[PDB]
Amino acid sequence: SSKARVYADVNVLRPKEYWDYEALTVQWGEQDDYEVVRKVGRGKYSEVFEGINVNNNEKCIIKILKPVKKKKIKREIKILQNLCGGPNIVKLLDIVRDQHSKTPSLIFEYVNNTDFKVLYPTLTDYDIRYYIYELLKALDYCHSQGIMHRDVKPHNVMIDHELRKLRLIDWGLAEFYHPGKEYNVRVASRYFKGPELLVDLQDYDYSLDMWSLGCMFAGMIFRKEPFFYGHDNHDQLVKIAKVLGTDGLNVYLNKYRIELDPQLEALVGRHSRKPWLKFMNADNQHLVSPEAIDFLDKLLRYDHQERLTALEAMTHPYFQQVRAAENS
Ligand SMILES: O=c1[nH]c(CN2CC[C@H](O)C2)nc2c1oc1ccc(Br)cc12
Repeated sequence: SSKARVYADVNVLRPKEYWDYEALTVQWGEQDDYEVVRKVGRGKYSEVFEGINVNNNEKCIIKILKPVKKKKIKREIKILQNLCGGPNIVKLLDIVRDQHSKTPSLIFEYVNNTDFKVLYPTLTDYDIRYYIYELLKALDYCHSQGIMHRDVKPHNVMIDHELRKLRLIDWGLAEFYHPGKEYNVRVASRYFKGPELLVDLQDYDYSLDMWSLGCMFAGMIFRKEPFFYGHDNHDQLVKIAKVLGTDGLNVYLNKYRIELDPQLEALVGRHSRKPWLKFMNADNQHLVSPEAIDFLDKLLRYDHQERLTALEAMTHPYFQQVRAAENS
């Protein structure tokens, strides 16, 4: 069946301890060491606060989890511990719990984030090259360490724009990649779901995060967020098919021997491919170079095996000034 084209044996070669997250025994820290200062975020699975570490008076972020199954939380914890220290991965600093209720908190490094809806309009052409390159560092790293993030989107990319610092967060949906394993397709967030999730191809791989990144990147260069704006999962595939065209979708489905639900097939219809330049207009013109569009094109492919890997993406000429700058 389908397999990743890179990093496919990472968890085969590492000790079982690295990936066997249910075997983790969590070493709980002192709940009292971290005080909540104010709320900064939330989602279906947590409430997030800026905090202080009372030992050293340093800022931190406190993610207070909503009731969660042991298996699920050990997965997030072990993935964070495995990736701690890697480029642009949020650092997990401690893990603590309330004694009475046993409510767990993950403690992270602090970032002064500006939400994307307010930050991304202010980014220059070069700023988008720079921040996407920094995000790619994180994704090549996690994929190289045998992990798929499975929820890449702007809400999970913290940026302190004054310091030009980026951290990829919220590993709640991340998993370890094992060849031929069939994963749950109910991952990512709708506007960023790959076609493989939307047609029920379960033997997907790191390439799923490259689709999500392409969706984010198309929203930034075209100033059209979200770029594929579906209402439900079926409509999400329709929004894609109206852009990339149904010919390529049919080639993909035939390659992997997938049949669409008859309902879905009828909704998707038949559509011509819409060239990327048709998305160009006066709000976005300052961002839409031929290098940007080439790079985007090589991420947004139906066939997950055709997409650029994160390592290839980093070497695309679109980023050549960011690389030159970073050589020093
Ligand atoms: O692991 C997290 N999760 C969330 C909450 N989620 C759900 C909303 C968004 O998708 C993200 N925030 C943070 C998480 O880690 C953080 C580290 C620093 C900062 Br600043 C914020 C966070």
